[PDB]
Amino acid sequence: AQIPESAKAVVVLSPYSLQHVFPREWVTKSYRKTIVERPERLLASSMGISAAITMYPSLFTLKSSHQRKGSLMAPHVLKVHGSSWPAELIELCQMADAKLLKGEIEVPDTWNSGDIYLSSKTIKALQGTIGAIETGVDSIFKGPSAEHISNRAFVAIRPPGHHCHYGTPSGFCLLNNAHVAIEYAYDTYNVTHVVVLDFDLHHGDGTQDICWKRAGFKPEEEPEDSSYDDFGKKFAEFPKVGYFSMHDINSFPTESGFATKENIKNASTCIMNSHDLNIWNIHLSKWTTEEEFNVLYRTKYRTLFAKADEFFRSAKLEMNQQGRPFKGLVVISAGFDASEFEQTHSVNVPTSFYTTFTKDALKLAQMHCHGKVLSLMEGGYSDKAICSGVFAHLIGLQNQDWVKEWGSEQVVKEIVRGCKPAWKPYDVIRIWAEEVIRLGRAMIPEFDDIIFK
Amino acid sequence: AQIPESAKAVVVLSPYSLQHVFPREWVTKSYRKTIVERPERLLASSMGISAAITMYPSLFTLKSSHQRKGSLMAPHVLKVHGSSWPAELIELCQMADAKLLKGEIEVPDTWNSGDIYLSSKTIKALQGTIGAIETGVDSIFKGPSAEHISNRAFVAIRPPGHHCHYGTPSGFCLLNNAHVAIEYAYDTYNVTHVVVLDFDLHHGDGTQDICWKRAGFKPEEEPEDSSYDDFGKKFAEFPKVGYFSMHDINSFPTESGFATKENIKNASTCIMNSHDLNIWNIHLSKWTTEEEFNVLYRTKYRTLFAKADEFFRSAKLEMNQQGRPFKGLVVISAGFDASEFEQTHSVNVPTSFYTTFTKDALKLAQMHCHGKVLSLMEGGYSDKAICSGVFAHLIGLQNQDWVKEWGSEQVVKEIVRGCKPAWKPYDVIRIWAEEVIRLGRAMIPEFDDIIFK
Ligand SMILES: [Zn+2]
Ligand SMILES: [Zn+2]
Repeated sequence: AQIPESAKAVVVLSPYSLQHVFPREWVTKSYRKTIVERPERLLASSMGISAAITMYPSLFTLKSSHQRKGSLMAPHVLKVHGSSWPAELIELCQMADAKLLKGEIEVPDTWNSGDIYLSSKTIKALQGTIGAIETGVDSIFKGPSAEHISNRAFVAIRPPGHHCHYGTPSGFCLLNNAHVAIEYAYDTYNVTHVVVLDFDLHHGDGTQDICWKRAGFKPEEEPEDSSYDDFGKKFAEFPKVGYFSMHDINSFPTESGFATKENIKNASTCIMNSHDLNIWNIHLSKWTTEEEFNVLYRTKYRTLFAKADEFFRSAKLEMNQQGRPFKGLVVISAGFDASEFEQTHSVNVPTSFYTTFTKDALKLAQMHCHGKVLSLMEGGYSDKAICSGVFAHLIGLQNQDWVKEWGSEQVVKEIVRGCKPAWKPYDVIRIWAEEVIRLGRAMIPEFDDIIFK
Repeated sequence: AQIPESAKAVVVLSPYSLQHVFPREWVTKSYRKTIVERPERLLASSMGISAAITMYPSLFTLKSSHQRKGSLMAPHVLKVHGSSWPAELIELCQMADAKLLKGEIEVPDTWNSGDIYLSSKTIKALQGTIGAIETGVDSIFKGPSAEHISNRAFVAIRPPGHHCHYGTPSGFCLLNNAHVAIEYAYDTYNVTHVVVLDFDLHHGDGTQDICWKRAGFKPEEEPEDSSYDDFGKKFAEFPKVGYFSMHDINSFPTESGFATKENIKNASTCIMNSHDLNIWNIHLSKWTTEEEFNVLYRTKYRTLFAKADEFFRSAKLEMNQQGRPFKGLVVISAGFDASEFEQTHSVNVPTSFYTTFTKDALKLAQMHCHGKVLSLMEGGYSDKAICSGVFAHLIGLQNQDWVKEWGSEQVVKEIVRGCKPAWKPYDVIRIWAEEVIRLGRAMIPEFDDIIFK
């Protein structure tokens, strides 16, 4: 060829993730549309993937995890979540169907049944999602020949992870995908230091909660143990994780009017290199003009990369002063619900932001991680936000330039037509869009069983 | 004259604050020197005051609160602390002496007896401190003729306030001086919006805790009430307070190795204009050269003024959109324990920082508060740190330039000689220093009863 395979970014498809679906068949079909975390999100993410590959056919490699599974008992789950939550999750799923045919809510009465659901199919879905995560990590670390190994991967998985706490699910998240990826990468490839860059509209309170666990502080779920000193702390183990988020402080999990002291505090935490914590949270600002947003980016949002840069410089020093091998990774919590295209707080981001942000993540990974970048899909709910966001994210993951018209309402509207389950075709923008739609709808054959029929 | 009295900054002396003294007479005289919060701090603060007045005899006015008292039942205490803590404080003081002559600790067994003390004399001391605070506020707001009213005051009070929570004392603080000043200024002069700028080495966890109370969130001390919604929130009332701190995140109340999740979170909180909160916490950085510290100041510490500027601009908008009168105040929590001269974590500040910081506070108050600035003494414990810090702080409070040699080890060492209770005199620096010492030792006559004898 000309472009070598190692120079391409890997896109990991997760066919088992399609199986997790809202199950309560006795609700209004209008309430049913209120449920935004659904299998159709993967069809929209495939449209974004298709768009990137159509613009740049030589820059991406599609990889399906197919039937590869990870165990809910695997060490990269147990060491992230303990053994009590995984076993309770499996129990709930195994009793769900029986409850659900009696018109009963399938989750515990202490949970917000409106923001979390499960069924017996959820187990296979999560096992497959773990498989797809392992595939992503393997794609960028595995092999005898470092030169023949890709550096960047995007993993199109659901349900999302960043709201799942150490021992408690919430916000449609049953498992913290990012910390599972991190633990697998540490166990399998000796990755020692990871930064998580989270540009979802929502605070990743679950990802951050588990950062506190990794610092050695006792989780709220766990019964107090003599393992912890009088301050509820013990030794912080590898891998070391730094969490860097930009999000709307007036949205979930701290929606204006519906917010607790404790969640407001976590969503506002800024601390580096102290008490075994590395956590930085920044809040989205309103803007109107293109130049207003650029000022916000250059003066406010870009500082996430500065803090993450400090994290890696400090880590290299501690490792070399101690005679230990350093190995970094940049993880992106790629959520697209802050997009201008997300369904209707006026703090949004323009579609181009996803290209810009990802390009700056590339610079960070080149300087400290030998270019290793792992992006995992998080939130993002309308067809338009997911499709346009994945598209610009992938364009930036391969260090290409965004063209403003690529994210125009006209173009995104034509692509999204292909998400309707019974889409039939019908001028330049239409011809290109139907080329994108044909590939996107074919990309996972299971779309047909789960959606088109 | 030439310089009008209104152009001078007011220095408020608090003779009753001398009476609060560590009382447990059965300890080692070495342990006794471990107790840093002591009446002698006011003698050192008088040396700094004396130094500023000797350099600039026309720029300051000394004012003693003399025997003016505020009540521990006054509204500007009850509305800051509730009625339960004030009454419990008075009870403890009234039972202390009887306990103390039996060799008993006078505070409750659930408190850290090592970081908090009281005696029967503490009540009069606190009443007088409140009186001195009222004097400071009155000095810059009271009178028929706005043109004939000073804009700036420094209040030399102890014990400090910034560690006192809503309902719980700690860190040698029995009363939150800053929020008492704020409430008095709101009750008496209709001050609606206050920024607190805190450059003490330690996080002002008490001042910040009370900011949460003012936002309408339930304090941990208070029993849950139907006054609060399901999120523990109710309506936020005037005055609106914003808290802006730079401090060492590895020092008390979050000392490295001895720190709780909850205190680490509060000491790292950054949030503006949301959930009725305005809180910004920044962490001191190590430096070695003069130019290293200047970079830290210009790129990290100065942002406190930017955030406080945003606070006032937002406040003016909300008030004018609602037809309400805005009136601002800048309060400085002036603690000097971050000084290079404080007794031995290597994050320090050069003496000149206190001039620079205060000058930037002047600019903020000129733009938004008609120049109104109220500085209240907080921490700072060695004779050298308090004397040099107050000196440079006062030099900056009157917008003068610091001269590096003014804070040289030679000069500060000569002044501090005058703090020894039996000081006798003995060349240019010595002559100037003894002029400073004579005035400083005479400034409060009660020094003689409490210290010199
Ligand atoms: Zn989300
Ligand atoms: Zn202090």
